[PDB]
Amino acid sequence: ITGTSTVGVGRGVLGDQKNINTTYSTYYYLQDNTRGNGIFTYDAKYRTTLPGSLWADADNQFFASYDAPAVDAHYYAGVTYDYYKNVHNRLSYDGNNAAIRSSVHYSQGYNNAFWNGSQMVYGDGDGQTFIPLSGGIDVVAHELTHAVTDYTAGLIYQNESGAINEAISDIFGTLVEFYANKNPDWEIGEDVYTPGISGDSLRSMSDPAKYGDPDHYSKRYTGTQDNGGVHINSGIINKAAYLISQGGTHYGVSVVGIGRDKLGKIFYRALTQYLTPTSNFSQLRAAAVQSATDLYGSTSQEVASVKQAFDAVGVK
Ligand SMILES: CC(C)C[C@H](NC(=O)CNP(=O)(O)[C@H](Cc1ccccc1)NC(=O)OCc1ccccc1)C(=O)O
Ligand SMILES: [Ca+2]
Ligand SMILES: [Ca+2]
Ligand SMILES: [Ca+2]
Ligand SMILES: [Ca+2]
Ligand SMILES: [Zn+2]
Repeated sequence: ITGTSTVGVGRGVLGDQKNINTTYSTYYYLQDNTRGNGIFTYDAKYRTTLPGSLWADADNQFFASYDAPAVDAHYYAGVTYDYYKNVHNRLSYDGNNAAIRSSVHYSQGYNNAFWNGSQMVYGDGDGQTFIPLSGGIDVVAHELTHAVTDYTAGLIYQNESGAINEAISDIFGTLVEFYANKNPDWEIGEDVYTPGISGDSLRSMSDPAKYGDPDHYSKRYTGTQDNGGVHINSGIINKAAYLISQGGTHYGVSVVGIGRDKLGKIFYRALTQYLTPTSNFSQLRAAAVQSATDLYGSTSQEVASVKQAFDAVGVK
C-alpha cells in the first residue's frame, strides 16, 4: 500500500518484544519499506486461500496472541534479508530486491510451513506438535532459502536433488540463526517444535541420526515417501556441511573445520554458480570443491576440508 514508513512494536511467538517496520495509511500495515521492494505479511485467517489480507492494525502495537505469528514472520524475514544482503551481497531472493510476502494463520492446526513458488506460508501448529512455525528463525530462513534456490540452482524437489534443496535450506536457515546470534545451534526448528518437550527439534545437522535421519550415503533412504526422502537424506548433506564448519571425525574420517563464514561462502557459491536442477550428491561434492577452489585456491585447507567432509559421509 502507499503510505509512510513507521515503526511498531509487539511480541513474538516466544513472548519476546521486538520492533517491526510498518506502513501507515489509515491502518498500520505489516509492510517494511526499508528492505528492497518491501516485506509484506498477510493474515490467512485460518483458511488456505492465499495470500489473505495484508496485515492491518489500528494502533501499531502488536501484543495480541493472534499477532505473534505475524510479528515473527515479518521480523525474521527482515533478518534473513539482511543476512543475504550483508553476507552474500544478494538483494532478496531473486537478487533484484523482489518483494518478500508471507502469510500466517494458514489453515487450522497446520503443522508445517512452506515456500509455494510465490510466497512463504506458516501454519500455527496444533499446539502439541508445534506452536506457530514463524517463531523459528531457522524455519523462516529455511523457507526463504527455498526461494533463493528457486531463482538459482532450481533443484528439483525429488530424490537426491531434492535432498540437496532441503539441506541448502537447513544450512542457510542455521547460518541465519547464527547471524542473529540468539541461542544459535545446529538443530532445526527447536524453538517451535513440541512445546511440551525440552531439548528436541525436527532435525539435527550435527547428528542427524539422533532423529533417525542418515549421516552416511550407505544409509540413504531409497523409497518413495517424502518425495524420495528429501527431508531424510538431507541429513547426509547437513552432516557434511556441519563437518566443513566445525570439524570432527565421522566414521573414522577426520575433517578440519574452517568455520561457519567459509561454509556459507562455499555453499552460496555452489548454489549460485554450479548446481543445476538435477544435481545429485556427487555433483554437489564437485560443485563445493570447485567453489572452495575458486575462493581459496586448489591447495587450500578449505578445499581439503570439503573433500574430507564428503569422504566422511560416503559421497564421492
Ligand atoms: C514436520 C515438518 C514440518 C517437517 C518437514 N518440513 C520442514 O522441515 C519445513 N517445511 P519445507 O521443507 O520448507 C516444505 C514442506 C512442504 C512441502 C509440500 C507442501 C507443504 C509443505 N517444503 C517447501 O516449502 O518446499 C519448497 C519448494 C517449492 C518448490 C520446489 C522445491 C521446493 C516436512 O514437510 O516433512
Ligand atoms: Ca494493535
Ligand atoms: Ca536455536
Ligand atoms: Ca536452530
Ligand atoms: Ca520441543
Ligand atoms: Zn524445506
